[PDB]
Amino acid sequence: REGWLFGQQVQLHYHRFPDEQLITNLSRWRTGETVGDIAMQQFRNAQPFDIED
Amino acid sequence: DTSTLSPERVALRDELARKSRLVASEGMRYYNIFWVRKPLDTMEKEYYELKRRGVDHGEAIRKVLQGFYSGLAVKKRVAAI
Amino acid sequence: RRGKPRPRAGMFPDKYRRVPMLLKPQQGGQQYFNHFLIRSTNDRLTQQDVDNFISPQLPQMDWRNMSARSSEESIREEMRQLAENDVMQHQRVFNERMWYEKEEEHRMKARSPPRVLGGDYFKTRFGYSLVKNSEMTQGPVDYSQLDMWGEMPRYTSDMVFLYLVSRRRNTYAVAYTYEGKRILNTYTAGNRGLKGGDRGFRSEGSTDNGHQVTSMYLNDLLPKLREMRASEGRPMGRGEKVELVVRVMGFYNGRQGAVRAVQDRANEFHVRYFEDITPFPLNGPKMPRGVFK
Amino acid sequence: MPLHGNLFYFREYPMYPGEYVPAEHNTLSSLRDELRLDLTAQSLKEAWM
Amino acid sequence: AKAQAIRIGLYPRFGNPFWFRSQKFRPKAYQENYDPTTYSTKRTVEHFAYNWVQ
Amino acid sequence: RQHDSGVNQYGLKPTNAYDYINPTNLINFGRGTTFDNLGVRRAGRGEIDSSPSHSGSPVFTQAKLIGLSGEEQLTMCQSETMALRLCMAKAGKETCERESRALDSCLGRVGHLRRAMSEACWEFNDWFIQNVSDNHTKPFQHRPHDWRHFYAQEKLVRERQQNGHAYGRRPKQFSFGARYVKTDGYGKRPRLPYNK
Amino acid sequence: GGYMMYHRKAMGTMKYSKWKGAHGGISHFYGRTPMVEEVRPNEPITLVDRRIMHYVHHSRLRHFQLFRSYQEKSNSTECKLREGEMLRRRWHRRLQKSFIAFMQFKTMKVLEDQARLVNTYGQAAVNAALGDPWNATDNVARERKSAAVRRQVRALPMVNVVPKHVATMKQIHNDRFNYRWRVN
Ligand SMILES: [Mg+2]
Ligand SMILES: [Mg+2]
Ligand SMILES: [Mg+2]
Repeated sequence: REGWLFGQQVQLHYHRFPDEQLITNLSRWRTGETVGDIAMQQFRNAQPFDIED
Repeated sequence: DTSTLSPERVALRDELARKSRLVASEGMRYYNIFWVRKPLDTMEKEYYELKRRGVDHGEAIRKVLQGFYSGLAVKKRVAAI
Repeated sequence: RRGKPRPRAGMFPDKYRRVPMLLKPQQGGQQYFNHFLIRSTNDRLTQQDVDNFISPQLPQMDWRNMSARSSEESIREEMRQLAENDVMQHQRVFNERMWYEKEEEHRMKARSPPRVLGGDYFKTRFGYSLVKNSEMTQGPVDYSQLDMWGEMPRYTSDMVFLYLVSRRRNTYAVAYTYEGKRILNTYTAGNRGLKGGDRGFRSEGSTDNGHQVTSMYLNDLLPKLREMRASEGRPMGRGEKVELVVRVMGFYNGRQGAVRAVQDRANEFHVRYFEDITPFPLNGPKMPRGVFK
Repeated sequence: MPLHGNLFYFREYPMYPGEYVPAEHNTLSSLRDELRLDLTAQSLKEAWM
Repeated sequence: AKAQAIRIGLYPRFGNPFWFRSQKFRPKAYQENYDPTTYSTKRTVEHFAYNWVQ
Repeated sequence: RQHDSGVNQYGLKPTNAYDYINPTNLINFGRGTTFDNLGVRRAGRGEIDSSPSHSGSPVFTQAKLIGLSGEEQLTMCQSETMALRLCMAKAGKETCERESRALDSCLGRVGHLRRAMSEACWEFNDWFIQNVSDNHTKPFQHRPHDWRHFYAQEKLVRERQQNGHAYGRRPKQFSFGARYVKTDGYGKRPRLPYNK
Repeated sequence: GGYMMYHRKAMGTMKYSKWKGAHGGISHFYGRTPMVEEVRPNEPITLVDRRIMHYVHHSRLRHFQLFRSYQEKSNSTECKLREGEMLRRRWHRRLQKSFIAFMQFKTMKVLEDQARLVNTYGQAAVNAALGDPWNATDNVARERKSAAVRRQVRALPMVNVVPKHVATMKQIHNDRFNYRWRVN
């Protein structure tokens, strides 16, 4: 089993699910550390480029 | 995994969201809050609404966006008052 | 050790391995610390004196400026302002480059109803939809972007053509008048000594033999040039340069050095065009058979 | 008595798909900019600087 | 084309006489911009470096 | 249990009939081998047989990628050193430590930059080993005979054009001057092989 | 005997031998000239050359020329070589894409980090650290800073390296740029 591009065994991503940033940062989130937080907004759902011809 | 979104829909709500980031962010800033209605959807709904009353593409878009912005205007006026 | 190479230095245990860290280097002068601390504090106070935020601000005294913002002029404004900045920024942080270009354009620009055509009108114009997408410039078009001979050499009845040919095991140089009359003979890496019964073939066609040969040829090339020009009545007395076209056969090593030996003659020889002629074999007669095939 | 810029200058890296500058957040803001009227982590931290 | 052009004398048997003029039409890709699709491994690591140093 | 399913008490666990007959294969490969190093047929790192593989040919160029230690290698500061060299060559009356400071500032940063890149690249070696490499399990793609089937497909084509006849046959090479040295009646250009 | 121009014995120097063609001005090489560089005023020809040579070398033209112009190889060995070359290329590309697909992730983690820095120090502060002119005041400070950026951005000319040609004994490859053994 191979990906077409470079022959990877997985489909590439950074993030997948809606909660993972929250669930990972949870005690921060209850704390309220995350209120104005721009790192959990900007890149939360960010995925790789399409590197393809 | 297959997008339930047909490419036309993609073009539409993506374009809506590139014209304003507030509309995109609204329901989901951090994690997705999925039991609340979201502006992106509401606006798509009244977009199709406009279209079937014969309003064209561009005008319908700027009109819906104006709707959201004037609502937001009300809100933040109250905030200041 | 015995008939074998000595190890590299780092292959040995540390030379100072038995001397404790506090010792290398010694930190001495602990006596002066306190002195220089008091000193710097006293200094600071002096620097405070040279020059010489808890002004209580009551929120009720501000109310007029608050009522200023509840008027829908100002909120019409904030709405306009915020709808401008909602447009999906691609910036993400202050970037030096983009700032530079931006303000560069501010220096460049500080130095600096008819009926709308419907979709049907453009439905009847086939041409227009091919104008919109076309590469081809519409307007008077620059002629120098057409003509064949635009970027190409431009010679003069007086020019000398210097041929530098780098070969595998050899390198050589010559010069020619524009009318193709040979000036001096061809100085070669095997003509000048420099070659046989020596250090080896591996270094025979090397960089510095190409250099030796060219720097030796130019040296001799000057006087005979002044002669050939003395014959026709061109004195070329002083403050003169020889206009030179350097043509190079190559991809071998002797090329590099060769041209360098020309570059240092820049006070005498003026190089107008550097153009190489190196033969490319599309297909042709058999080359000599090598070892494997 | 006897006795900064990067290694490159580039434009901004492209924006990954799914990535955006958060809403109502001024990317280009300086310290010679005017103080925003409210109290946010951002506004307070610029103030405090 | 090149074949005909050559035998009619309208193109040289070697070399590109329009090499410079033609540079407009080529996508010259500045080392300062980043295109996500490249087989250039140098450019990638370059921008990595740039942002990390930033 | 306490360890892997594909490795028992005495070594790799021998599933196919090749391992019951040739049970050296169970415990041996290369010089780098340990007893926990079976079932991972790749050994440690910086180590003999640590190299990850990509379509079967192992990856020995990693440094060459991030542009540390390559002939093509990534260069941090050029404008600096060329500026300073320029100054040094111009004249000896005025001396410039004004440039040398800019330059060694530059290098001072360059160090941590490099440690960063090296670090990230080791992370790449790991990621690659997990999600890409087949651990030398799949047939080489990188030599032309490994693609023989492909080439065959085109030989077949050139044959069916020839009425399904001459396989692997090619036009006879002629002469440098072939066309222009031959009189009328003789073939002046090389034909299809069936057309001999 | 008559040799081609890229032939070993081509331009000979001996008592019998004589060079063929009109050799100056408008010449034997007239339309056969592969490259033409007008030398910019006050420019050493060593930059000119090293640019030309780097060009040919990186596009593997000097490779090709050296290769075919020394010895003969049958169309089969030539095929074997060009296809082997091209397939190793294919392989290494498929490697580069993997590397790059990882590095864009690395860069993402970096940018992400920079965001976290932003919400620790506030955006404007981060901006200040990045060379922002908030002390700019009047235009003259901006002009000093931009004169700095001007003097940085303007590019010094590249000296870029060309690997030397290794001459081995019976010359199995005259493409030899390194001492590694090759498969002919
Ligand atoms: Mg044989
Ligand atoms: Mg081994
Ligand atoms: Mg004979």
